[PDB]
Amino acid sequence: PKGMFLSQEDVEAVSANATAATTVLRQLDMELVSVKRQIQNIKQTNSALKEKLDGGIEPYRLPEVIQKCNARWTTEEQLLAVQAIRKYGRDFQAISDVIGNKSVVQVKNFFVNYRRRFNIDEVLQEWEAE
Amino acid sequence: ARTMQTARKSTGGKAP
Amino acid sequence: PSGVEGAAFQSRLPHDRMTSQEAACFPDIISGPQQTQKVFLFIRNRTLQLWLDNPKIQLTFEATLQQLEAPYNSDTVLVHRVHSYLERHGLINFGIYKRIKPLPTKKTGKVIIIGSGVSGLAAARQLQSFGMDVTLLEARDRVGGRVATFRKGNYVADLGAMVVTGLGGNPMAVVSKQVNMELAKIKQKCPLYEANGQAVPKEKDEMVEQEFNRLLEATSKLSHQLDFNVLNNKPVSLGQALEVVIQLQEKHVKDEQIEHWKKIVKTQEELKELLNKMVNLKEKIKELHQQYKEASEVKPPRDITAEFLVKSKHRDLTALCKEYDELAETQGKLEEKLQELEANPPSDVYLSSRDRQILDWHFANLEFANATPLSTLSLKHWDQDDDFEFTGSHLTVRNGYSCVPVALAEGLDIKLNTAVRQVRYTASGCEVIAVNTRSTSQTFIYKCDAVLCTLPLGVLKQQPPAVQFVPPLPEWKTSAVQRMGFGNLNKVVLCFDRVFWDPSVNLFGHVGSTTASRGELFLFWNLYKAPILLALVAGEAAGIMENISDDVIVGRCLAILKGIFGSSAVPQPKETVVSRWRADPWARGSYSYVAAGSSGNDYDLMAQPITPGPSIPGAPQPIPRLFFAGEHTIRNYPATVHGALLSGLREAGRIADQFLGAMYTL
Ligand SMILES: Cc1cc2nc3c(=O)[nH]c(=O)nc-3n(C[C@H](O)[C@H](O)[C@H](O)COP(=O)(O)OP(=O)(O)OC[C@H]3O[C@@H](n4cnc5c(N)ncnc54)[C@H](O)[C@@H]3O)c2cc1C
Repeated sequence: PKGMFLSQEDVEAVSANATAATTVLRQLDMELVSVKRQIQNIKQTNSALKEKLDGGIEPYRLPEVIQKCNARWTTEEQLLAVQAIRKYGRDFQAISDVIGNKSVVQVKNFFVNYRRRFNIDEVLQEWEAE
Repeated sequence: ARTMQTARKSTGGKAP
Repeated sequence: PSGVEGAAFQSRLPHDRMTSQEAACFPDIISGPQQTQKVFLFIRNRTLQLWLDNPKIQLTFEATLQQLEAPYNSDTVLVHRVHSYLERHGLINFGIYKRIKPLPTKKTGKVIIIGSGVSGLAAARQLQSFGMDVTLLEARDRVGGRVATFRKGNYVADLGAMVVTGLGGNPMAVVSKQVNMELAKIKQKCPLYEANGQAVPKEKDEMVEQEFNRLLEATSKLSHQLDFNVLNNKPVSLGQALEVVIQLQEKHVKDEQIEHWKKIVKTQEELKELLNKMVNLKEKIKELHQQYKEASEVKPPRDITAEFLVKSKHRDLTALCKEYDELAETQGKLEEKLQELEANPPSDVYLSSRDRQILDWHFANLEFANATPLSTLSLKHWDQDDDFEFTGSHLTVRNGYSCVPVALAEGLDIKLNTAVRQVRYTASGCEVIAVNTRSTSQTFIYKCDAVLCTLPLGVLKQQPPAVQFVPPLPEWKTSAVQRMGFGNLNKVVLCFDRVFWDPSVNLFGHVGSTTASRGELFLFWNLYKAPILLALVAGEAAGIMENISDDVIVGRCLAILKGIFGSSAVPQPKETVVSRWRADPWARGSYSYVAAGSSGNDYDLMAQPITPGPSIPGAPQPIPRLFFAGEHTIRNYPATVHGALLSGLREAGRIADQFLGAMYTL
């Protein structure tokens, strides 16, 4: 019992002629060879990439500064902002790491309070070009 | 025929 | 089963339904009311019971009525009708009983029986039991037909029939009660042993045997479900279907490897595409971190654009350091999903040589059961008689199976060394010409009302005819003769001066190296009291090994035995015997089989009697003259002894019905 894997379609594909049996069996036998040595190909291509990535990014990580968020805007942080907007658009996340001691919300606040004075409109349309 | 087997009687295809 | 129902089942009859046969003799009952059917059926089933209880005495009609209880003993003609139908068709009072009423003083009709094979003897005894004059013509100098029992000193070994295929419903059961037979059970354990001389390990032996039966069940479903039954306008053999099913399996092993390795390339390619993204970020990181280093070179205080260039390149690098960390994270999941796949491969093959040479042995076992290459068996119908399988342990007759034909022959007119040659059957009766096998020259003429032909199917197939039918058999019969299969299987018998095998195991296998040699000495039997080992030669090997001298064969035999049990525990055999049944002029093969392009309905054509045409033109259509019995005529029990036996009981009743009339049918 345990009815063998037996489809209709498969049957005459092995009975069509005398050796249509050893036809398809040898078609698969070489198909497996084909992919099998393809694996060895990408298994070595990938081995080369794996070596180029030696060291990781360890020499290149900069200690990140852990520092408390403040409320007021030193003219410095105001000015970091205007250039962060010119380079980052509306990413508010990025603008918050650059400025360093502002969370993401008073970033938003900034866009509206100093809207007129720092001409954010021109700054941002300047960013969209690019 | 199948009936005839003593040793390792074959079952596949038989209706129990 | 138990009771009157068990009597019915031991006589191969449904206890609760009337058969097609009894519909014929009791059409009044069958078309009648449900109550009467029940009465008959009880009367029937009751009667077989008393016969089956004591089969060593005749079961007379008076006896039956005496022991029947009311309301059943009430209608006597029904009881007479039933008891007479049972007696006529050999369901009761058959075999070797003491007679109560003595055999009629002067007889009636004359029947000539060709062959004193078991089917032959079976009829002879019934016919004589019915008051007919019966003579058997037998080409051999003994009675067994294909029941052939070697005897020398204490050694005893059948080269023919060996095994009762279980007493559950077997008429052979009745014979054994009547006859001295030492019936010995066959314990089923069969160790295999590959070509080396050492056991298959239980792991391997169960994994192949199971795969074999799985392959068999497959073919059945090609046959019956998928209707795979013609291929390039020949019938499919069990052999072909077996190869197409194995080829399908061998294919499926290759899709499973292909789909799994194809899973590896789909992820080794996601890895490639990710490693590329990760080198292209170590590159951007390399250049960013540089730029940040040149921007912290400006030393503070510095104007705020310079301050933001340091701060910017810091975010931009930490952000590219986030993107690269998320990416050797994910490179971790894929790199281990890949040691995962490469760890679970699908199986490498369908079957290895060691497997396939073991699977071959189960094919040899099928080729033995059918006495033919599986390439000749009919796919649809080879197993068409499985329904009528008996129940119970198979057995051996420990004093030799021939003790049964011999016992049956007692009391009978049997002419030996009488080779029938021509059968002439005519509107007025029958002449059969036989020669004497010793001095061919002494010719014999036998005249009779009818001839019962139990000539082996292979004899009937002989080209040129070993027997001439005058007139020739009609096309419908001779066509069934070709279509039918008559195959071959032989036996090698080894007698020793000491038990060197395992005396508590009755059989064991030998595995063949080639597919071709899969039949050659593939199965051994320890069956008799004396130290005798007996080996089968089936399959394609059957016909081959006849060409090879005994010594060469007993050679390969002792060789296989030495490998198994050790070259120093295997003595020279005291006496050896090789069968050659296809060579035997009176056998011409071993037994019949459902050849490709045949069906079991050919068995039925085989058993249809022949009615010669009128002597005078316009004279009316005669009475059938030429009847047929033997294993190749009994569809539901082919190729066995009990089937031959049954066929002989059959014809004998049919003849008597045609020549003594059937009082029991009104
Ligand atoms: C090797 C082998 C092993 C077997 N093992 C088993 C087994 O274990 N169990 C089982 O149930 N069955 C077994 N059988 C099958 C069984 O032996 C037969 O099915 C049965 O004996 C055949 O009976 P039959 O009466 O139809 O033919 P036979 O018994 O052959 O009777 C026919 C008779 O006709 C005679 N004859 C032939 N030509 C002529 C002629 N021209 N003139 C006169 N007489 C002629 C023959 O010599 C023979 O005596 C085996 C068969 C073989 C070959």
